[PDB]
Amino acid sequence: VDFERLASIGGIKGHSKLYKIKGHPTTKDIVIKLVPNLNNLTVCSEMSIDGYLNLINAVIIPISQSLELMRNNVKDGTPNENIFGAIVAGAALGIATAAQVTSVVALHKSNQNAAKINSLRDSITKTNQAVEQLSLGVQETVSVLMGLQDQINTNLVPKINILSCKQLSNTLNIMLLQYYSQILTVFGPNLRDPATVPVSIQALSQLFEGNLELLTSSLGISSTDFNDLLTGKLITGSIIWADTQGHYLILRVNIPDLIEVPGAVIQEFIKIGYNFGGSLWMPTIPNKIIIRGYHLSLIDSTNCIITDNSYVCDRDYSLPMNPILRECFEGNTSSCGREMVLNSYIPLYALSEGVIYANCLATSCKCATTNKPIVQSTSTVITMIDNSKCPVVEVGKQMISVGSYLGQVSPNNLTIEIGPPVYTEPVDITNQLGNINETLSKTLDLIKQSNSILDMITGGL
Amino acid sequence: VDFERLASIGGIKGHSKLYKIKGHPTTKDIVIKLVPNLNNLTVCSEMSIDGYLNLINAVIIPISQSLELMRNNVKDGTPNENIFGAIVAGAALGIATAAQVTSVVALHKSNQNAAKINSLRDSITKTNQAVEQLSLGVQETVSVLMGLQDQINTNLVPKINILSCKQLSNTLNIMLLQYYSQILTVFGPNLRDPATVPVSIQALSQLFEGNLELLTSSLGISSTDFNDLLTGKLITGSIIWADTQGHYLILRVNIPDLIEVPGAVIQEFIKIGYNFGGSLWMPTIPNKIIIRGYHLSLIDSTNCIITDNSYVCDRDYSLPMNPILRECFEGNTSSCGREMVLNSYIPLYALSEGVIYANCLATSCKCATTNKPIVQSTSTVITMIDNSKCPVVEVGKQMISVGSYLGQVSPNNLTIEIGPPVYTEPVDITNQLGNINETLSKTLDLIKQSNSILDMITGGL
Amino acid sequence: VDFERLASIGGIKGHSKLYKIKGHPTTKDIVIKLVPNLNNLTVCSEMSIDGYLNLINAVIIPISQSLELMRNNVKDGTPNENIFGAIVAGAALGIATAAQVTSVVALHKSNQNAAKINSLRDSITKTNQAVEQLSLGVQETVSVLMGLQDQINTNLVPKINILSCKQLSNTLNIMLLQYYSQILTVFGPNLRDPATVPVSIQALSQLFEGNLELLTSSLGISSTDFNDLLTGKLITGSIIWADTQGHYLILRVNIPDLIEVPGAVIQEFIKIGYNFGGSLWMPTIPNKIIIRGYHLSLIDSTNCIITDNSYVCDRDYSLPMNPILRECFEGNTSSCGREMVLNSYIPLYALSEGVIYANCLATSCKCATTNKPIVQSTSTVITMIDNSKCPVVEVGKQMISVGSYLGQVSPNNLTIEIGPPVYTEPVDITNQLGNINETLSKTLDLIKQSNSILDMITGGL
Ligand SMILES: *[C@@H]1O[C@H](CO[C@@H]2O[C@@H](C)[C@@H](O)[C@@H](O)[C@@H]2O)[C@@H](O[C@@H]2O[C@H](CO)[C@@H](O[C@@H]3O[C@H](CO)[C@@H](O)[C@H](O)[C@@H]3O)[C@H](O)[C@H]2NC(C)=O)[C@H](O)[C@H]1NC(C)=O
Ligand SMILES: *[C@@H]1O[C@H](CO[C@@H]2O[C@@H](C)[C@@H](O)[C@@H](O)[C@@H]2O)[C@@H](O[C@@H]2O[C@H](CO)[C@@H](O[C@@H]3O[C@H](CO)[C@@H](O)[C@H](O)[C@@H]3O)[C@H](O)[C@H]2NC(C)=O)[C@H](O)[C@H]1NC(C)=O
Ligand SMILES: *[C@@H]1O[C@H](CO[C@@H]2O[C@@H](C)[C@@H](O)[C@@H](O)[C@@H]2O)[C@@H](O[C@@H]2O[C@H](CO)[C@@H](O[C@@H]3O[C@H](CO)[C@@H](O)[C@H](O)[C@@H]3O)[C@H](O)[C@H]2NC(C)=O)[C@H](O)[C@H]1NC(C)=O
Ligand SMILES: *[C@@H]1O[C@H](CO)[C@@H](O[C@@H]2O[C@H](CO)[C@@H](O[C@@H]3O[C@H](CO)[C@@H](O)[C@H](O)[C@@H]3O)[C@H](O)[C@H]2NC(C)=O)[C@H](O)[C@H]1NC(C)=O
Ligand SMILES: *[C@@H]1O[C@H](CO)[C@@H](O[C@@H]2O[C@H](CO)[C@@H](O[C@@H]3O[C@H](CO)[C@@H](O)[C@H](O)[C@@H]3O)[C@H](O)[C@H]2NC(C)=O)[C@H](O)[C@H]1NC(C)=O
Ligand SMILES: *[C@@H]1O[C@H](CO)[C@@H](O[C@@H]2O[C@H](CO)[C@@H](O[C@@H]3O[C@H](CO)[C@@H](O)[C@H](O)[C@@H]3O)[C@H](O)[C@H]2NC(C)=O)[C@H](O)[C@H]1NC(C)=O
Ligand SMILES: *[C@@H]1O[C@H](CO)[C@@H](O)[C@H](O)[C@H]1NC(C)=O
Ligand SMILES: *[C@@H]1O[C@H](CO)[C@@H](O)[C@H](O)[C@H]1NC(C)=O
Ligand SMILES: *[C@@H]1O[C@H](CO)[C@@H](O)[C@H](O)[C@H]1NC(C)=O
Ligand SMILES: *[C@@H]1O[C@H](CO)[C@@H](O)[C@H](O)[C@H]1NC(C)=O
Ligand SMILES: *[C@@H]1O[C@H](CO)[C@@H](O)[C@H](O)[C@H]1NC(C)=O
Ligand SMILES: *[C@@H]1O[C@H](CO)[C@@H](O)[C@H](O)[C@H]1NC(C)=O
Ligand SMILES: *[C@@H]1O[C@H](CO)[C@@H](O)[C@H](O)[C@H]1NC(C)=O
Ligand SMILES: *[C@@H]1O[C@H](CO)[C@@H](O)[C@H](O)[C@H]1NC(C)=O
Ligand SMILES: *[C@@H]1O[C@H](CO)[C@@H](O)[C@H](O)[C@H]1NC(C)=O
Repeated sequence: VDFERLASIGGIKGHSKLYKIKGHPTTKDIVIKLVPNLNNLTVCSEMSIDGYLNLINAVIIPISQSLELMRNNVKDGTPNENIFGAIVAGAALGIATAAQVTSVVALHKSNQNAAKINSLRDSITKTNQAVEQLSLGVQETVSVLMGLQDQINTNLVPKINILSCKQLSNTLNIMLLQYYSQILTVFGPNLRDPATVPVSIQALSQLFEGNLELLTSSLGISSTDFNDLLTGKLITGSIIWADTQGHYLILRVNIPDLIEVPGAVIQEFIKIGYNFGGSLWMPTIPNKIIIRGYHLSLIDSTNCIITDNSYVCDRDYSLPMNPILRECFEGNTSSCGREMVLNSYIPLYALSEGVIYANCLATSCKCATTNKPIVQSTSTVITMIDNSKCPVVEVGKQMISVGSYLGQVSPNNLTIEIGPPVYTEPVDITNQLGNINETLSKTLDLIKQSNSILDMITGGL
Repeated sequence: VDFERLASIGGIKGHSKLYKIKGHPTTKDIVIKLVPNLNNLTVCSEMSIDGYLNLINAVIIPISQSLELMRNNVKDGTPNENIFGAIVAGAALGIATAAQVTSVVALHKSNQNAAKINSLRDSITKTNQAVEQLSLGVQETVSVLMGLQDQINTNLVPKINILSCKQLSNTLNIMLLQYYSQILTVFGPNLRDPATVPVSIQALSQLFEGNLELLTSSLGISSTDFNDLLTGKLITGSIIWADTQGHYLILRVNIPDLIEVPGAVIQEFIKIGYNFGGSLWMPTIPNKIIIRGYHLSLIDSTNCIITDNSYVCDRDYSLPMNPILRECFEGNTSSCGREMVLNSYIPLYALSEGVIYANCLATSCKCATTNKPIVQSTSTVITMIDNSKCPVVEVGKQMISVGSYLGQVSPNNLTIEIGPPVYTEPVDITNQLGNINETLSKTLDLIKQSNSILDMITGGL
Repeated sequence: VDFERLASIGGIKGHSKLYKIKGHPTTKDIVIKLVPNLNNLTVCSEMSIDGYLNLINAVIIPISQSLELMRNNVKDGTPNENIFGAIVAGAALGIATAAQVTSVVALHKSNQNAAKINSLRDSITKTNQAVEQLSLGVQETVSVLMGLQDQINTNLVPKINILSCKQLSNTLNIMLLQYYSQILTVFGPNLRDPATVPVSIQALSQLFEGNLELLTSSLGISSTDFNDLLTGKLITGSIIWADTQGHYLILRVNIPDLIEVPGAVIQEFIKIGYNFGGSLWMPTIPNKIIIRGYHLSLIDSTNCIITDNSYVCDRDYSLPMNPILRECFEGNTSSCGREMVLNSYIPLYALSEGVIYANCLATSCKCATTNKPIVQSTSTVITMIDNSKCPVVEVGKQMISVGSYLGQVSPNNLTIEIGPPVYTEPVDITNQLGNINETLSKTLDLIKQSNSILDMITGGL
């Protein structure tokens, strides 16, 4: 890539950032109960829980039936001389993708630990705090957690005899209907097929009044650096069990780990407007360029958070990049497109390494040390300003100071090649088909005329 | 549609789902009061409700003025000695669309029932619970409801003498300002024209701390099947009265009914990547195809929820399609495009009716029963695997079982007709059309060369 | 612009609205403390504030480091006869844009007032209410504000001895972790570079359970009309100080003011479907047209709120338009494109100035006073109906009265030039591009043949 030609065409090299991808995940199991455990309210609660049970039995049971029907269709057992491999039976899957088969194998792998967690059903249903721990084994533990258990241990419990019992029943019914509406939002796409559709940690934290840090601290991941603070909206978990007796869900989440792809640099660009032809134009180049061993591609930051030093993505998002745009980035300024603007929010100057790239035709350029104006050179459009011209520079309304030097060759003195204008809207490209087509039928008419005139020239002699 | 040629090019038939549209609605009236009724706080509340009244009088009154002005135009009694009905006076409406005139007719139809509800203004303003009923007639009733009437009957009421009166006044002012900010979000677009703009039930349920099931249960709709549980984010409603004395809004909502369009099947397609020309490509086909009497069209699922067995749309979204795409779907795989990728998240195998469609050039394919590798045939690109090859198949890492057979036609032996390499669907191709225009401009130069050929043609003398 | 021809092609003139821009901002200063002040809880709270302090020290300190670096970059000085200020070092700033330099100038301008506010740190840390005032000067005041200061002055405080102290500690820890999760959402992008990134007032009001009116009333903006009532999501603001001892942020916000751009009219358009060629078509025109002294442009209403009478934008959004679209709007109906639909939600009639523009080919048109059908004229496509034809018009199932007069010439007696069908598909444009491929390879072959003829027969004999 040549930055001098691309600076003369109107693109200024910005920051250089690294590239990191989530990869190599380990698994940790949590359990979520859905019916709140009340024991202080054994005096005045009536049978208000029965409506909530009839509301959630239409959600829990169709999850569990599809889960166990997905569980039957994988069977282990040795295929002859080969050792193992947990055969997924394709007779009873109908139509399935690769990720669905991977999820089926994940359930068949997690069956034993699901049974180990399910062996403590009486231990799970007896909790009476928000988040606590239970001893799973000699060194393993579960992290059972319920959002509403605090609210019927510090708000509704002290009004056990001050307030009337029917008011407690009505308030409990209102809060349970609101919470049932909260389950019916996060577990919405899961009801289609609750083995392949995962659960984001932000939507899962929406059950606890938007408390992501409680889930993160109870899970075990503890961020200590600046890059892992904004990261935390991408922990992904899936359902492995949907037990109906205690009305609870056993969930398995993946602890992320940020690996770095070797030798990849993300390059940002600043686009300014230049005055040509009596109009304001901008180059049509993408902002982000991924460079890895003199190989250029495109990425999209539609799901990736941008930190101060590196790009953190969920997964690789490398797209192929144009050979014409490859010539545009490398050497050919004529291959780079342009677009027309007239709006007022177009920047006209920028700073890079103590080097001012300024359009001095529209913005007044001066030097404070000598008090003389700076005029546009006719050979270039974007004006170099460095310390060789003047130290203190008036640009816009601003005193600025400069430094360093040009760098290899100056982009002010060489020739320029302005590319063609590029438009967008489909009526314009239908008219582009038009002025393709009249020119096309001129070329065909010239083919016919020229080929007749060949034989009156070559044939006649 | 022929699935065999489209599987040979790289598109696999997915599930088949039905199509159902909301339609034929009945109407039901609710009322929402805005001033919370306090009678327990007659000792220590001061006149803090007056600021809330002055805040909401700038909202209720300009709604009510336009609401009575839009019903002041339509008049009944068709001049026709025989024909009779409602007439909309177009000279006073100015500029209007069809739905605005339909809403004006709806208000003129609902004026009598709005007056019947307005006849119990003293009954509406005397409520002191969250949701209750009032006797509208001998068999009809209203469902008056207040969001904050629970919170100043179970939280602020018991601290009537423990806490200081100015602290209750400050807390009531903070709660009323927050609630006034909650009215100023949901009734935002309604302030422009409060007769033609409907209200979604999610935005209306945002007033009640996100409790949609409370409004669904108090309205009368009780879903009992799996399809209607996820439905309930599309119940619309419009304002019919904006009474300023009791500061309440009489609202009319439509109970939805899911009707089924006869003989329409929604079909999905799974796209896999095939290795051709030393590169990874996928065919460019839409995922969703509606089929109705051998007629193919296009739908967009941007506002339609997807259930497990059918598509539920708020309204018909049938878009036309190109005849080239019709030939691509029917017989002509040369009319189907292809696009180029190099990313890692491209699936290379899938399962359909026990038949494995796998690209064995990129993924290692083996058989467990015989332990021999499977090689790509040169006459095809996508490899078909059934029980005739081998029962247990090694794909990737997974053991899988297969079943059934080809059905009618086999993609394993058919000829290949991979079409043109179509370029980028977004605007970048126009930039290519830009240099195609530059190609045109060099053919114009060729025309200019034939402006110089026609010169030396005149040197034929 | 001629509305008769544009009504003949299928576009109906809608409402006329004004255009207003937010501009000329003055500055106000607020301070946001982060640690809630507790003094009633000196008996039973333990040291649970220490974990919250260790959580927020990772947020506060890098902001302060980046801010003091940005103050170090600017340097107050005067090279000769200068404006006695500014001066930013190019070497110390690296790579930057214009807005970042403007933000550096803003911090250097607001340093003195930041020190004046910072002189009352002991006054800032001693507050015990939600929002109160402190005397900054003889006529200036600050508006120190805390969101959770109400909730540990009316809810956790009265249960000081009824509830156990460990339950108070657990509830305080849960509330503080939830609030730390609330800081880690609004100041998310601000951690990257905390001097050039603004804070929206809606995201800032999300800390106080979505109470925008509390911030607006405590800030000083008191909107009293209908236009500025919905405005209030565009207040914005930036950070100027990040003090670590009291753990507070000093923020500077802009009080808005709406100015009017002179002589600009925003025009909407209603698009109806017309039946031509046995198909249903709509013209391809933009909805919004800005007209300013015969100068047409395009605007995008993606960030602008639409009131009843005028458009309010955060900033000017004038985009250029194609001259063929200018010919479409002025005189040429053949320059206006069209698109094909078959869906049912296409409006077929409208009303403008008491004049009915209706498509009577698809929808039945009758006159109620005379009881005769209305037939489509072959010369026109869209039927004009006024009081000269019949007063009461059956359209659809509706009575419509008409009036006023026609307006210059009718859109029914003029000729209609239907433009080209704008309908673009990637495979079709790739196929005609392959026609261009074979076309230039024909023209280059014939030009090589004609150049050989230019060589050895122009010098022949
Ligand atoms: C999930 O799997 C269990 C276990 O069945 C095993 O896996 C299946 C995929 C097949 O390969 C089976 O051959 C295999 O054993 C299924 O439970 C079984 O259900 C059937 C009915 O579908 C039961 O048969 C009944 O049993 C008693 C006999 O007294 C009577 O009530 C009836 O006459 C009837 O025969 C069967 O006992 C039961 N268990 C076993 C071990 O086979 C289960 O159906 C399956 N799928 C789902 C969707 O739940
Ligand atoms: C809504 O419609 C009502 C009904 O009147 C109808 O519309 C009018 C514009 C006329 O065309 C009528 O023929 C037609 O029935 C309007 O109510 C009218 O309001 C005006 C004031 O706006 C009243 O005039 C005043 O009323 C009292 C009468 O004691 C005195 O102060 C004055 O002497 C003065 O007349 C008028 O009485 C009243 N009723 C009628 C029958 O005209 C109303 O204006 C209209 N529009 C709106 C925006 O509400
Ligand atoms: C921000 O600015 C402060 C203030 O310093 C002033 O501005 C700088 C840009 C320079 O032009 C300074 O000359 C100018 O006074 C900087 O604080 C200064 O930091 C240095 C270290 O970088 C301190 O030096 C210390 O000196 C003694 C030596 O015995 C020891 O305590 C230490 O080992 C250390 O070397 C210096 O005292 C300090 N203060 C002043 C008034 O100069 C600061 O570094 C700068 N930048 C940042 C990123 O914070
Ligand atoms: C509401 O439910 C709670 C659940 O915690 C009951 O809490 C009770 O709290 C008391 C102290 O306030 C506990 O008594 C003491 O506990 C420890 C452990 O043995 C020890 O210091 C003493 O020996 C003494 O027993 C008590 O254990 C605990 N009870 C239970 C069942 O958890 C509270 O009583 C309930 N309220 C009502 C009205 O029942
Ligand atoms: C808050 O306001 C409400 C409503 O005005 C008041 O509710 C009242 O509650 C009392 C409870 O003692 C009810 O008393 C009734 O007494 C007899 C007992 O023989 C019997 O008829 C009932 O079972 C009932 O207990 C009273 O009817 C009820 N009032 C109404 C209008 O429903 C309440 O007093 C107020 N609270 C305060 C603190 O002022
Ligand atoms: C919890 O903190 C609050 C903070 O406000 C303490 O409030 C105290 O309120 C009482 C009245 O309830 C005040 O006493 C009286 O105030 C007025 C003067 O304004 C006057 O009537 C009397 O001369 C008398 O002073 C009191 O000033 C105020 N502050 C303090 C420090 O007591 C409340 O006491 C705290 N509770 C506990 C248990 O610490
Ligand atoms: C593009 O640049 C190369 C050198 O990098 C040069 O050889 C070639 O002629 C250029 N092509 C143009 C300007 O079309
Ligand atoms: C640019 O070219 C001019 C001559 O045209 C020369 O004086 C100047 O030094 C050049 N700048 C460089 C090589 O940086
Ligand atoms: C296409 O090329 C011609 C000839 O150089 C030029 O006049 C025209 O502006 C070009 N069009 C575009 C859209 O670049
Ligand atoms: C030129 O126009 C004709 C219709 O007159 C059309 O059939 C043909 O495809 C066009 N050729 C192009 C756009 O290259
Ligand atoms: C499309 O396929 C049919 C047979 O399925 C064939 O007759 C026809 O010629 C094909 N059309 C093309 C290749 O354009
Ligand atoms: C496909 O061709 C194979 C030979 O490669 C043959 O065995 C098989 O019967 C063919 N299937 C058809 C024509 O359906
Ligand atoms: C556009 O309209 C003008 C008159 O306003 C006319 O002279 C011109 O020929 C038209 N151009 C077309 C229809 O292409
Ligand atoms: C349209 O022309 C007809 C005659 O063809 C005439 O009757 C009618 O008044 C005209 N409309 C105008 C000039 O608005
Ligand atoms: C069309 O483009 C291809 C590459 O896309 C090129 O090799 C060829 O020369 C062009 N012409 C023809 C006739 O294929």
